[PDB]
Amino acid sequence: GSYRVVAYYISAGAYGRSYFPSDIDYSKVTHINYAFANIKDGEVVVGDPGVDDGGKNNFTALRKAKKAHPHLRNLISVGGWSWSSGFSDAAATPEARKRFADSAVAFIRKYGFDGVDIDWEYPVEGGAENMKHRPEDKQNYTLLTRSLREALDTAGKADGKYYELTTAVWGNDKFIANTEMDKVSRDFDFINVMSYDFNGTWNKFSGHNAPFVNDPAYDKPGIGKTFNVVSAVEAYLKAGVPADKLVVGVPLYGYSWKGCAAGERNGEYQDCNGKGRGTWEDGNLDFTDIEKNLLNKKGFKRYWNDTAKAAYLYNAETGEFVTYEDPQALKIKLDYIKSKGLGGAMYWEITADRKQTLVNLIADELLT
Ligand SMILES: CC(=O)N[C@@H]1[C@@H](O)[C@H](O[C@@H]2O[C@H](CO)[C@@H](O)[C@H](O)[C@H]2NC(C)=O)[C@@H](CO)O[C@H]1O
Repeated sequence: GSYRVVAYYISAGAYGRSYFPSDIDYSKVTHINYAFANIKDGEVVVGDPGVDDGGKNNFTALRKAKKAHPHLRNLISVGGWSWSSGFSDAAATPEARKRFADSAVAFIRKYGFDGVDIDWEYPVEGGAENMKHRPEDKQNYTLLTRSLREALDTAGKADGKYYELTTAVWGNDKFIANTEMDKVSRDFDFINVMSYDFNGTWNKFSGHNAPFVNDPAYDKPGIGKTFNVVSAVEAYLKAGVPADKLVVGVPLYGYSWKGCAAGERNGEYQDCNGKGRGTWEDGNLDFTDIEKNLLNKKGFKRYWNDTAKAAYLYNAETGEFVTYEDPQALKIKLDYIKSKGLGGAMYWEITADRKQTLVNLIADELLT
């Protein structure tokens, strides 16, 4: 078919989550992205030797999957929220870009990957407390991308195979202001738009993680009118990302607050009293957890916003508000992918949906 299904798998799966690459149903995807490799002294390096290339040996399991599933393509994701601090230096000079690019080729040859996903959060501005930036990141993102495309073509020619280069990009359109998406689009095989994390516990007020369209009822301070999927997709199309390369990100987790005022809206867009219940940490629920414990269950009632096209849960007793991806919202996004001729769907992350409620809907709409 025409459509990709790009599943992020987190290395931390192989700990408490007890979800290993062998637990993946590879028939439901086109691509696994392995989150993450780190950057040390300008080089792509193993993120966690305890489960990646040793110990639980996630990499051995992923190569075993490629042999059982010839369609499958596995990419190593470099960076992420926590490990993006090394990108600015790596992209800054031709020598750093070569050093970086050559280390990336070395990595995928050693560990049997089919290419590289650049998850740089984010060029010029934005990112974790430890993140590093310079103004030259705007041009340097283009130049590092070109170095990688060049290193990967050369290595592909040597090796008798094709290596993919992809990237994860911010749902915030500041990312477009701070890059040359028209230029890098010619070198990336496809672009995973992170069309989620629009609202979260960083706000003391509740909101939707991934609302489909702008809801003008939502007017809390500094929340942009473009903090929604359709706005993000149209922004990247206008910035010069070709429709066929634009992959729409979907979250398989939810965010929660506690002590949200009910107001007129059953806790939606209301002042709250910090993080709500979570699975592996406060304020972040696996879809598995929501589905089993919360979805019209234990005092949590499901509501639908027919403007934003998003569902939420509210517990009037505790004032706990959950934003999560309902099947009603995800069907609208899968229809929208087809109507716009987009590159398919991406999701963070595959361990978060053990019954495959969202995984199966995505697979059935885009692959069959
Ligand atoms: C619309 C916007 O600017 N949202 C910001 C969020 O993106 C950001 O959350 C981070 O989003 C990344 C995806 O872009 C995730 O990889 C990352 O894990 C996530 N960080 C956290 C702490 O969950 C938040 C966080 O400060 O800020 C918003 O403004």
